[PDB]
Amino acid sequence: VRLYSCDACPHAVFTTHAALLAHAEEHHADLLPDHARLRRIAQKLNPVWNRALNARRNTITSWGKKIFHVAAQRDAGESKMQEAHRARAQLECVVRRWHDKARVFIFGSSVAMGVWDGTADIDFAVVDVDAMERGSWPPLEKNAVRSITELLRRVGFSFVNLEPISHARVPIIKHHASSPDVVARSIRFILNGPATREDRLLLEGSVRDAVGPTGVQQVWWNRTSDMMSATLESTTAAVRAAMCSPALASASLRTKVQPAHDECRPELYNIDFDLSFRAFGIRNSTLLRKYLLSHPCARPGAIVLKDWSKTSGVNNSVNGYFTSYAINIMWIYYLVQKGYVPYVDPLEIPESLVNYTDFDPRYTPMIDPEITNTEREELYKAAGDMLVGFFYFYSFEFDWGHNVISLNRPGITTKRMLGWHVEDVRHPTRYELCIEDPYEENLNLGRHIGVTKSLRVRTELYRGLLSLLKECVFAA
Ligand SMILES: [Cl-]
Ligand SMILES: [Zn+2]
Repeated sequence: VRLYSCDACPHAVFTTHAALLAHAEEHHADLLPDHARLRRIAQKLNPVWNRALNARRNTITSWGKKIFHVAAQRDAGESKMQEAHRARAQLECVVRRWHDKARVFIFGSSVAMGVWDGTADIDFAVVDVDAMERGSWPPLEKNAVRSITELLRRVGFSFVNLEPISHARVPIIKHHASSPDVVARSIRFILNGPATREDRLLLEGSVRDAVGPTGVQQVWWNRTSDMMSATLESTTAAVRAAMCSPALASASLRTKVQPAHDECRPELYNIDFDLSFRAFGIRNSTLLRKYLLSHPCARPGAIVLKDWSKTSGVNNSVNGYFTSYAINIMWIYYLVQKGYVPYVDPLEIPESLVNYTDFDPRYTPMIDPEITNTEREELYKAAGDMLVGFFYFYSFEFDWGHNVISLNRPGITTKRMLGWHVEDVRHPTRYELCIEDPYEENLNLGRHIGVTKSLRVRTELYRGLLSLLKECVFAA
C-alpha cells in the first residue's frame, strides 16, 4: 500500500493507482483530451491484431520504405563525415594551447548512427585521459570555458557565433554557425607595425614549424611589411598555423591572425557544436552505436522515432518529458525484449578512455549499397513491422505500472528492484513511467512525468500505433 498524488492539482492524493488514473481522466481531461478516445480505438484493434497486421501488410511495408527514406536523408556519405573529422582536428589544435595533453572526442549522433548529415549539432568532449585516470579531470569548468572561448576569439571566431555558458550545470561552449579551395586554407597575420627582414623570417619560421615541411604552400607579404598571408596545404594546417606563437625580434611587434576570408573558412567555423569537458557522453554514444549497428533496421527506426517523439511532444526535456536518449533506450529495450538485437551490458563499454581509438567517428552507410531489390524490399517489410511493433509493445504489452525500461540487465526490471515502487510525495521524483539510465544509478529518465503528463505520452503511443496502419505525426 502507498500514496499516489496528482501532478495537475495540488490536493489530490490516493491510496491506489486505479484511483489516481481515474482522477486524471475525470478531473483533468482537458490536459489529456485524446487519451480515452484513442485508447478506445486501439483497444478495438487488440483482439483482432493479427488480422489487422495481415490486412494492412502493404501499408506497413510502405511505412518501412518511408522509414528508410527518412533515414537516408541523415546519411550524407563518408566525405561529409570527414568534414566533422577535420573540424575535430582543428579544435584539437586550439585546445592544446590551453592544455597540451587535452584531446578532442566527437560524441552524439555521428557516433550513435555512424553517419552525419552536415547539419546536426556535433558534440565535442575535451579530455586529458591521463588526468581522468588520476581522478583529476575536468579542471574547473567555468575557467576552462572562458579560456577556450578566448583562444577561439583570437583565431577568428566572432562573439556573434560563440556562446560561452560558464555557469550551466555542465559548463559548455556553444558555437552557432552563420549561414552564408585555396581561400579557406589561407590565413592572414596583421602586425602592429612594420616587420624587419629578420622579423619576417621569424614569423614564416613559426608558421613552418607549426605545420611541418609539407604544410606551407605559399607565404607572401604586403608592401608595408605589416601583413603576411599564408596558404597552407589543408584547412586543418591552416588552423594549426593560426595557432602558432610567433616570437619576433623587434620589441613590441605583435600579430593577430584570422582566416583570409570572412565566410569561406575551415570546417570548424562552419558547423554548430557544443564543447564540453566531460567523458560521460562518449560512453553513452558508444553504447548506442553498438546496439544500433546490430540490426539493419535499428538506426532507421531510431531516426524516425526521434523525429516522431519531438513532433508529438513526448521528447521535450525542458518541460519535463523525455530526452532523445530516453527515446533511443525505449527503442533498444523493445528490440532486445523482442529478440531483434542481442543484449549488451552497459558495463561492456569501458568508462576508461585509455584504449580509445575512435576520436573520429567511423562511417557506416545507412543501407548496404550492394543489396538486391529483393533484399531491400525485405528490409522495408521488417522496418515497418518493427516500428508498428514498437507502438504496439508500449501501448499493450509493456507493464508501465510495475516494470522499468532498462538495459542494465537482460531480463525484466521491476520498479521494486530499483526502489521505484514508491514515490516520496509538488514536484516529486515521479515513477509513473520509468526508464533506467544505463550509467547513472537511481536516475529515472521519466522523473518529471507525473500522471497527467504520462497519459499525454500514452496518448501519443496510441496515436502512433493507429497511424502506421493507415495512409501526420511522421511527416517531414
Ligand atoms: Cl534531447
Ligand atoms: Zn488532480
